[PDB]
Amino acid sequence: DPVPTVFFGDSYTANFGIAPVTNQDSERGWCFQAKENYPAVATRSLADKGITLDVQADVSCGGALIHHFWEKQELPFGAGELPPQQDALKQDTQLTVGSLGGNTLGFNRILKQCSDELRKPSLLPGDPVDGDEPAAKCGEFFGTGDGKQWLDDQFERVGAELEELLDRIGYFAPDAKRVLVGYPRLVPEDTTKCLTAAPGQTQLPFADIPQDALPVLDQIQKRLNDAMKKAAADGGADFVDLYAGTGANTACDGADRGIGGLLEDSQLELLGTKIPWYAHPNDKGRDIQAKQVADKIEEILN
Repeated sequence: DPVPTVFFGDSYTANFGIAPVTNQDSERGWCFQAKENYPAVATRSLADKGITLDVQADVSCGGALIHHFWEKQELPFGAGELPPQQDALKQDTQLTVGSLGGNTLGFNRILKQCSDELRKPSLLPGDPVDGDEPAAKCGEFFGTGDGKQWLDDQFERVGAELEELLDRIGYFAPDAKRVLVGYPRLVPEDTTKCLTAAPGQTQLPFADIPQDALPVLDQIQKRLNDAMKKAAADGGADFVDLYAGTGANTACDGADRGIGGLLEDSQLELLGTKIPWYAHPNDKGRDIQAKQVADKIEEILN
């Protein structure tokens, strides 16, 4: 029995950094949606356990904010405007899975704030929150400064928009089981580990980000995780808590790492260049994602 499914989301579903990309040569090339993202791999796995997903659309795309679910996404450099992701839903859609949220909080703006290196031209969307405040001071800015209230404002828009995401799904695909996928843990409980470069790497997991800012960044990820859990519980959705189980598969777990480093090379080649991971899941991280999601779908379909 086919289970009509829609995959949606941001760079953590599109799996920015994994190549080859789908639609290489068309407008959606700028989505940086790998051919083998967690949705692709989860369908495979499930198929050989006998769960047959009839995938109707996989509209995840890098840089998607929560409201891109209901608004047009503008791709970089004039590629175009993509239709709202909600448009992929059908009345007969029975399963919807994706990760939306990090870009509404502006986890990218928090990384760029904490790093001068990230403040120079890159393929990571966003602007520092306080661009005059200095990179090196970022763990103060967010903990005691202006950043600290900025965060409570971002977190309030997040809570409101996730509820709205969940209600629009409910509205267009009334029979759909909703699966909100969480983000993998970026920084480990023991930050000392980030002080080493990963076997074979020359740059540190988080480049120039002050070591002191490292535990704040995790605090903020935890938070976003609790916001996503809540939103799902209150909205009738299921949640895949990737954060709780990637505690030893962070960006700082050397060779067991499931997050490529900030400046580490991804598999993405633009002219004759590798594009950095920018802290997105790597191959290992993508298999965890796949495994955990496939796990959860299986559970829910039984």
